[PDB]
Amino acid sequence: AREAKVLRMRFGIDMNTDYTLEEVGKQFDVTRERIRQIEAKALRKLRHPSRSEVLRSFLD
Amino acid sequence: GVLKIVKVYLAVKRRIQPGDKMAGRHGNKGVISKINPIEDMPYDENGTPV
Amino acid sequence: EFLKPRLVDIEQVSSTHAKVTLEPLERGFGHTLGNALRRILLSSMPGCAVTEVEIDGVLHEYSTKEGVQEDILEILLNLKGLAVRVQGKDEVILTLNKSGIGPVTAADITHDGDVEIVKPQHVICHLTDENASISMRIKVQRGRGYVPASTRIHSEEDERPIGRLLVDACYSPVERIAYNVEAARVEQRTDLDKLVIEMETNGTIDPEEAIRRAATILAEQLEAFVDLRDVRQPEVKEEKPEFDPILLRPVDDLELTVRSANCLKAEAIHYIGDLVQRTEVELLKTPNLGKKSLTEIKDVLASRGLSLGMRLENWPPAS
Amino acid sequence: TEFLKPRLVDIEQVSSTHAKVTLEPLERGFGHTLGNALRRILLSSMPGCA
Amino acid sequence: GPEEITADIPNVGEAALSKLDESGIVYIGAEVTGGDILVGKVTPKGETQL
Repeated sequence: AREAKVLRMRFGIDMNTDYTLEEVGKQFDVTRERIRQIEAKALRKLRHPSRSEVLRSFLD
Repeated sequence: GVLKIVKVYLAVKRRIQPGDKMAGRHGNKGVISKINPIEDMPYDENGTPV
Repeated sequence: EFLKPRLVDIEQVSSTHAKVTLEPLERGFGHTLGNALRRILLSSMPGCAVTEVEIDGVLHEYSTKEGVQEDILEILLNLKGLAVRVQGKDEVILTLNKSGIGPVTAADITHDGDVEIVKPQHVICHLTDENASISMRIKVQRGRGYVPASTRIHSEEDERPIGRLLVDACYSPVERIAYNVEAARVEQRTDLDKLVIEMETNGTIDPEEAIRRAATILAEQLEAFVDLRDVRQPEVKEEKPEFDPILLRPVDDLELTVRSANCLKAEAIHYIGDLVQRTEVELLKTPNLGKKSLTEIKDVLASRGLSLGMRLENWPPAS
Repeated sequence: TEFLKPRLVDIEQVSSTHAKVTLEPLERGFGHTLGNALRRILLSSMPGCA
Repeated sequence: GPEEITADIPNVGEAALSKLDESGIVYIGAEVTGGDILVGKVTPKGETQL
């Protein structure tokens, strides 16, 4: 749920604007380099399969 | 508006298939409908298909 | 409670055509086997037939050779009709050369242990300028019936040799078959019939050889006509792939350098399912792989979405 | 060289006396050849006492 | 902007860029089918807004 809020946040996903990573840090109280790590692991997670299978196909 | 143009020239070889239109010189049109194996063809006692 | 036939005089009359006879034939079985054999003999008979051809300085059929009077397209059409026989082999690549103002027959080729040029008068083309000169890789496979140039690209998988000019394949040796059952009176027995099956060949099948493979197939077919088990297939295939299907593709797909291409050839890594799970730890240790050599693998793996070095407690399942 | 013998064959019989057999897939032209040949033998030369 | 005939094309495999020269044109003699690129070309559309 935090990796979702973190991802929906970095991108414009079902939200108006997208947020500067600092803007994001203050919003969770645990900040900085930190959120950028939470982010990367989440991407990292969505990157191989179980997960990877479906999204890949949108790329042509 | 046009800078340069590349024209590629293709040579297709079309055989023949159900649907092509054919005709003799006497106004007999007709469209080949099935293509038959030499096996199912009418032959004469000399064995030579048509 | 029955009789059975067999073959008396197989009378050749030319290299091209002969009239084989079948004598112990009961009532009307003359027409029974006679039609049904015409039907297997006109189709299902083996043949080797020229398939692909590379020629010297020629890119495709729609061109002309300098100093020859046929147009390439025609010249392939002369080869469709190039009769030949080969034995132990299943695709031989003959070779042709010759120069000088001279009609190039099917003779002027080069022999092989297996190659028989059943018609070396057969015209392939004509040269027309003293030092006009031609060479070619004629390729001859062997198969059954009609395999036209067109259907031959689905395997594709790089037939890039652009100078390779596939011709349609009329793989056959029957030209026309024509049986007649004239009644033959074996001295005693009411009336049994003869079966003079007359045929017409390209020269490359020996009549008796034929007629046997013919009955051969007739047998193999009926073989399941005897019993009738209502047989079926299991079917119901799987709707569950575990991993992402990319891991079943070959490493060519990574569109990478040659040096790195063979590296994964050699270290045993075809499927990317194995390249994925082999770390950088595994790779300096691998034959001919450096800082330039492996920097290469982390860029294509990056752009397709995957990574080097990972796991899957399950690789690869399961047919 | 190597040939094709069928798979799937539901002899769907009505009554004991009557029967309808379906049987695929045959090579091209092999339906008629086998069909007619087995018809001839089924019709003309089949041992019986009438 | 100007459109380029460059052999450089967005979202494409070497499988396509095989039948093509450096310059982006298919080589003469090359047997092609439906879909294959005869002349690689690109048109400028910058600042996408995805």
